[PDB]
Amino acid sequence: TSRHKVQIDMERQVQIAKDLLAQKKFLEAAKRCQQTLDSLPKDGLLPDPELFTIFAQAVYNMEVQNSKEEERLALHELANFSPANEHDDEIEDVSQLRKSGFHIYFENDLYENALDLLAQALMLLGRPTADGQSLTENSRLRIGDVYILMGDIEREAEMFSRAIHHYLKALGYYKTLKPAEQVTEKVIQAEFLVCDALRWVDQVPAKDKLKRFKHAKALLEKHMTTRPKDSELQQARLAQIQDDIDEVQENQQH
Repeated sequence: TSRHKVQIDMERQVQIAKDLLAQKKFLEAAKRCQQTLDSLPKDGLLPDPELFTIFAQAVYNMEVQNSKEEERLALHELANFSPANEHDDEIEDVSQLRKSGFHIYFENDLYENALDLLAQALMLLGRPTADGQSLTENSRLRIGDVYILMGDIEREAEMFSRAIHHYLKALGYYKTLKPAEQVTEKVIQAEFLVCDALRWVDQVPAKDKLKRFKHAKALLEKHMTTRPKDSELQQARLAQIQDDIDEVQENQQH
């Protein structure tokens, strides 16, 4: 069939785009994704979410080199440490997927563009499967990864409240994952990124900042007692969290 031929071509393009991104050839990886996306048939074949995620990374990094309200942080979100529940209102229906005109993502605001491309990655990864079962381990992992990327971009774009909210969403997704060394690394990473963004958000009271910082400090301290592979990175993170506590205790609280 055509469907198989198209499928195989798309998988090769993802690998090429992936390799181009690994080589730091960002315009080239993005163009590769864009042109592949524009030429896919519009009916009966869901594109590979990697086309969107690679495209988003590519365009984000291009901007770096060239330099509803539920998406904002709610204070109560910082006091939540639960895993992500069965439903996620931010995952759009696949009916809202862009089918053509992907050249639009080279225009205007590239940060905005990258985020919209990731919204579609989420849409694709989060699509409920026909078998009626719930999202797989791989999907939930990848969704977490997407939320971290969304957060990183929003942080870079100085949207710190949106950033923190997405880092917290990523953290919730990683917590649904079967425990493992790599899962623990991502959890710890997400906790730190929350704190790093949190230092720049003006509208969270000092008291709430301090409680989250101390939570993250305790977690990282506990992790360090296991003598993990990259102890110097974790030591660096821990040192930064202490700076965050100092900053708030001395300037912001009184």
